[PDB]
Amino acid sequence: ENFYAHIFNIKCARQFEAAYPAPRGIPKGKLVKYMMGFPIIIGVVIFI
Amino acid sequence: ANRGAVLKNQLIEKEMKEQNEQQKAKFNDIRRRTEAIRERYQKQIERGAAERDFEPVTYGHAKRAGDYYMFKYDPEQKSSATRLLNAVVNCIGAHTDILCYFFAIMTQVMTGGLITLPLPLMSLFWGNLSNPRPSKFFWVTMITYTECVIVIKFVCQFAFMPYNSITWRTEHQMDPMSLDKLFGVSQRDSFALWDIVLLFSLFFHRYMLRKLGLWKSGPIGRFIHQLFHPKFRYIRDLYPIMFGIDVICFLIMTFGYSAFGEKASRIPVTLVVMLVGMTLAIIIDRALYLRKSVVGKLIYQVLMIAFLHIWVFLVLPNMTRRSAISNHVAQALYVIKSCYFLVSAWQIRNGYPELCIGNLLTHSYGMTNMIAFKVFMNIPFLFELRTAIDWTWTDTSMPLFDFFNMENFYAHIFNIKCARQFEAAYPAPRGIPKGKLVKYMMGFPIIIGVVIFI
Amino acid sequence: AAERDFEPVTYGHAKRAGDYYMFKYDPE
Amino acid sequence: FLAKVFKGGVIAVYLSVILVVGRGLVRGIFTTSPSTVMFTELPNADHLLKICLDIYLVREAKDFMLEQDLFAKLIFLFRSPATLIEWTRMS
Amino acid sequence: FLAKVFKGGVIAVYLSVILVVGRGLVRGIFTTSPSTVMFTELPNADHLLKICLDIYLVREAKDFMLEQDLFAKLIFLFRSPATLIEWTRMS
Repeated sequence: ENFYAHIFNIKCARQFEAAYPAPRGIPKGKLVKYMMGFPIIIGVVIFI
Repeated sequence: ANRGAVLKNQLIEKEMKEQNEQQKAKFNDIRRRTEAIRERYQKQIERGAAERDFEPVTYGHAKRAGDYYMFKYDPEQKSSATRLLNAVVNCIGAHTDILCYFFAIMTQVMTGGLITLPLPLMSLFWGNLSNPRPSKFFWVTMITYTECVIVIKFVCQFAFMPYNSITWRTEHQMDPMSLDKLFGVSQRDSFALWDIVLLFSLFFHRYMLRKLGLWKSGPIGRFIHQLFHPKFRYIRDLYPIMFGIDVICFLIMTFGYSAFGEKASRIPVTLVVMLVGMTLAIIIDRALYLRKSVVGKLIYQVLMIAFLHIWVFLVLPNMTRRSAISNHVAQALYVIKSCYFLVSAWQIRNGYPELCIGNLLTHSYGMTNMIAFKVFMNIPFLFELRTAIDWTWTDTSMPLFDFFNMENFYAHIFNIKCARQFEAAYPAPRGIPKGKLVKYMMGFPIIIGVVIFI
Repeated sequence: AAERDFEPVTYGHAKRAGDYYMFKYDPE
Repeated sequence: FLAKVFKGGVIAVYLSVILVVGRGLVRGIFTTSPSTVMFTELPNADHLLKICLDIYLVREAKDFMLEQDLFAKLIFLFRSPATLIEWTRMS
Repeated sequence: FLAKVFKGGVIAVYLSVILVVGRGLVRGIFTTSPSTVMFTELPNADHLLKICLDIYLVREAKDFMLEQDLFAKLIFLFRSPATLIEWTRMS
């Protein structure tokens, strides 16, 4: 059961990655960095 | 011999010149190193062009393009005391400029009020940011205002002032915002010394510049242009000094909590709100340093210094119901943060280095680096925050979790390398059994600690 | 003797001298 | 209700709980051990998923003789890393 | 202040905290799992450190094209143990 869980999770992650293509080595945009970085720092500070 | 200083100018334009040469080298090697590995890669794909499968298009296919083919290659009169005395004398002679600023800051700290405040304001606004050796009028105006303030304090220190009487002092001994305390002049029964020290240090600086010979449309625009575009500049990194200063500032800020309160047993919400503000300031400073924004740092410094002066000297006594003179913890806090402001202003004045580093914990591989890295990683909620701010305010080509994985891999590799270096530093005997003394003093402590813990 | 590299001198070099060559024999 | 034995009290348990949450909960899901990356970064899990679906199907079909053999095959695939990377190759 | 519900009380929490500290904190940091020893006992990490410094340098030099390739190389090196031990060989 654990092996099947791991394999299914890996397959679903691969399918999600294939569904949303990534650019050919283009640096990540500023907006995705902003709303992926600010929430983490804000949550960590709030928790502390 | 007043002329004999202008020749120094030539060696100055030699000094930067030679360091410029190093900059050239510090560029050229990179422009080779990178292309070098590219050539190696250009070899590998040429060697195994009949073995590889699929073509990497997306980033996910790029991460998992590794195969065996790319790894199919071999990896290959004279005394020490005299020297120290000369060094310290030279340091004092070259740093009277910052010594005067420190003295002005101190005399503001221990003569708290609105009568001396122009001295720190001018020191930390005009002269400190003046890139090309602040002119004579700057020193002259601090001279004039210094005798003005000392004369005013002396004449207001007479006994026939209404506020100097015993009854008035008794009636207004507990109010933190009394008129005399607000103006900065009061009884001061002990002494007044550091004003004299500052005045004489400033006169000594004037004499030193006179000996050296530097005594003799849109002025603000000209000043800004001179500050932003200096004809002579250096390349130095001082961010770790600022980090040490503001971390010890945070430590003295969080250890002393009753000084910012007052019963007084309850911790007020103001403490935590300012604490969160300080943490946000640390994060903002890290982001500004990482992004290399001189204008942003200048604006941040100006707003921060104005806010701190207003806060400490106006509203902190309002909450704490204590005089600013008797708040020694806040005094030390202000002194430390003023030193940080001096360092940051120096960094802004001399510009930013073009090349940063990965971290100042892996340049050398020794016991000190091992201990520092271990204590940095062991403390929780510190590696995560830094590793998020990285990739939050820098440009990369990998997602957040990939950046985390790369940082973890680098941490592990550096730890293994430093352990190997330490082992090589201290050789081990050729299979000789371990000595009794090392066994004793490595075994008894463990058993004693375990028994004590149980 | 024609495959091994380096000579173990210190304890660290002796603990990490594992190579394939000494495993090239049947366990029985 | 203050002064509830404030002799190095609530601050100690607060620090302990902060440390335990930081070390155990957030750190484990936050980063990954270098041993795990060998298994998480498979570029194509189609073959492994097919094998697991096939073992489920043969168990359903009441053919327990081949279920053990398929489980042994999966165990050997997960044991040897060279066979794993060879079997997981894209396309 | 005794008799604060001494019905199998403080001794139970004391035993629980002793057990959790012994099992979680000291045991994990004191000994190592047999899976970890294959990564910890590298005899020479010079090549891996050089690769990591190289990827840091190429990231700094604004050449993100090669950063992904170097990261893929590092991932493959950390995946296959035979390539890892071959690459880690002393001298």
